[PDB]
Amino acid sequence: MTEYKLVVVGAGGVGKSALTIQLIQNHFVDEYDPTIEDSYRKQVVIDGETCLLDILDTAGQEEYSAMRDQYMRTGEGFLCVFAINNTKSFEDIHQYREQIKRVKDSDDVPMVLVGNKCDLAARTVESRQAQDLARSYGIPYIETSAKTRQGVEDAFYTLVREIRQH
Ligand SMILES: Nc1nc2c(ncn2[C@@H]2O[C@H](COP(=O)(O)OP(=O)(O)NP(=O)(O)O)[C@@H](O)[C@H]2O)c(=O)[nH]1
Ligand SMILES: [Ca+2]
Ligand SMILES: [Ca+2]
Ligand SMILES: [Mg+2]
Ligand SMILES: [Mg+2]
Repeated sequence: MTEYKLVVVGAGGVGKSALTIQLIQNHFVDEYDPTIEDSYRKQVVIDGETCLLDILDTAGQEEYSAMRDQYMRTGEGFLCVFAINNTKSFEDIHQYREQIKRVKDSDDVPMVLVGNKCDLAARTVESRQAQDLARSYGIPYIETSAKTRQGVEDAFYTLVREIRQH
């Protein structure tokens, strides 16, 4: 019936769960409960097509990342998330993309680079820097706030649109 399997990856605390929950459930999770591996499913219309989104929300914490690779293996597209006030999370993106390519055994995997927490003012990653990283990967860069919902739908729907280009 047209199902897209989306996987959200990135460092601990960047807002993977908050983004996914904002998308699927329309509220902001203020507290920080580290994730192991969670999944969500939602039927949505995207560009006139009724489809099923299966979204896997993965662990960013090393301690909780036990079998992440096995969950990533099934994904059709990946949201690579960093936080714009967390320079290390941005620098980590390289490692997530490499892990994705490893598990998919391919150098051509649909992805979108996401800079989250754009509502926050302690920015240490400038838009241009992230744009350049995404350009080097040949993927879109989109900024989001799980708190205000800005860009949230756009990031996930953009990933669906990347998968359709595959
Ligand atoms: N201001 C603001 N806070 C955010 C945003 N997204 C997430 N947060 C906050 O950041 C914290 C971590 O969010 P969370 O979604 O749990 O991060 P995670 O990437 O899923 N963590 P983990 O990898 O451990 O599962 C929470 O306190 C959450 O409210 C955002 O866009 N803006
Ligand atoms: Ca809340
Ligand atoms: Ca492999
Ligand atoms: Mg989480
Ligand atoms: Mg700088």
